[PDB]
Amino acid sequence: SQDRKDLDKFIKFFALKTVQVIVQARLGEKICTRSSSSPTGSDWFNLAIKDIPEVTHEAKKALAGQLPAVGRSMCVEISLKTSEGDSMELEIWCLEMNEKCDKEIKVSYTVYNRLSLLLKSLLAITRVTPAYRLSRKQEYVILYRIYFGEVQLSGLGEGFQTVRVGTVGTPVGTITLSCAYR
Amino acid sequence: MNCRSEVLEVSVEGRQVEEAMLAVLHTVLLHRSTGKFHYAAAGTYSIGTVGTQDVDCDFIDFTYVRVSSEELDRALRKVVGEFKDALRNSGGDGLGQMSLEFYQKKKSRWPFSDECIPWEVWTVKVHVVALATEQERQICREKVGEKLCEKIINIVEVMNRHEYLPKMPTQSEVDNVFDTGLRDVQPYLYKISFQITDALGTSVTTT
Repeated sequence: SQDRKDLDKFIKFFALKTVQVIVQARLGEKICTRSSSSPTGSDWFNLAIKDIPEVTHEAKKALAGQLPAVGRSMCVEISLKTSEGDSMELEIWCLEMNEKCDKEIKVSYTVYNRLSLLLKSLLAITRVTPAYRLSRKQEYVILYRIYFGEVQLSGLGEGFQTVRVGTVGTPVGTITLSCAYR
Repeated sequence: MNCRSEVLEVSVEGRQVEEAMLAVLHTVLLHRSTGKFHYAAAGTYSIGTVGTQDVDCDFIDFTYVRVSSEELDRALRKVVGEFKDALRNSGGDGLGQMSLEFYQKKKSRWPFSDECIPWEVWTVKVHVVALATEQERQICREKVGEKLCEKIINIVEVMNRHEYLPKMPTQSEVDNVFDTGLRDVQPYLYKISFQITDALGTSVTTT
């Protein structure tokens, strides 16, 4: 059906924009995008999120042309390298897709708008984790890696905490976006 | 569509009172807005693109994301300015609070006017603390920032437990749901009032 093909478009570009928002929030300076009443056919989810080609390339190589699903989740690992070379996993942003589907949605445009709000929640949450205050004063250098898991957080050290940025139900299952930080 | 209410409390310095409120208002308005609708004669509409920008706090060790609309920024800073004035001229009490109310507009038959039904309301209660030394200031900045982190996280975690939102309108009733007055955004119909509170005592029950 074309409906779930468009749904695959929405999941794909939502994942790409997720990586964009996270990496750009760890970029070391303030982000600023202007609004437009006459937009372009590239403003996904009614949000001005300028794609930076290097991280779209890395993200696509991590996705290998696939989408998240049950047992297959996309992760963005934000880590730190110092002068001595100590590597620490500071954040693991997880984009899970569980099994519970919901048929009561017209996947037409409700999923699109709620995914838009999920990207807005991601925008707000990416600035209240301690790794943001770290990455703004950057000495230190921040690194990112996108990988398709099989998520595990053993490299976070005991005592991590998880913030949930939100969930969005779809006829193929509910999407969850959260972060596990040190 | 009965009303949903939430409460936030932050203990801040008098200087921090404006930045703390702007951070809460803007994050809530970020989720409670969309791009401007441009309508076609047929009834279809196109949705504009919402911009975002970061604001670094001066009196707080904190950063928050607001929508790039400048008219909304000035509009919010004005009313939070009225709050900041009223609380200073209320003196020893120092216990105030603002309320952000999102409401729908319902048509009424003559002679009655349109009834504004609230569907979501946000209350933020301010506790102002007096300061003396400077080394207490430099710590109040940090701890206030770290509290606002918890507050923003909680707001986001609520913007998901609230499933209900008013239905998307047609071209005629678009002003029964949205504030279409801004040229950069189309936020939901909102009303921002504040109130200075008289402190009340605590009962001696489970204590």
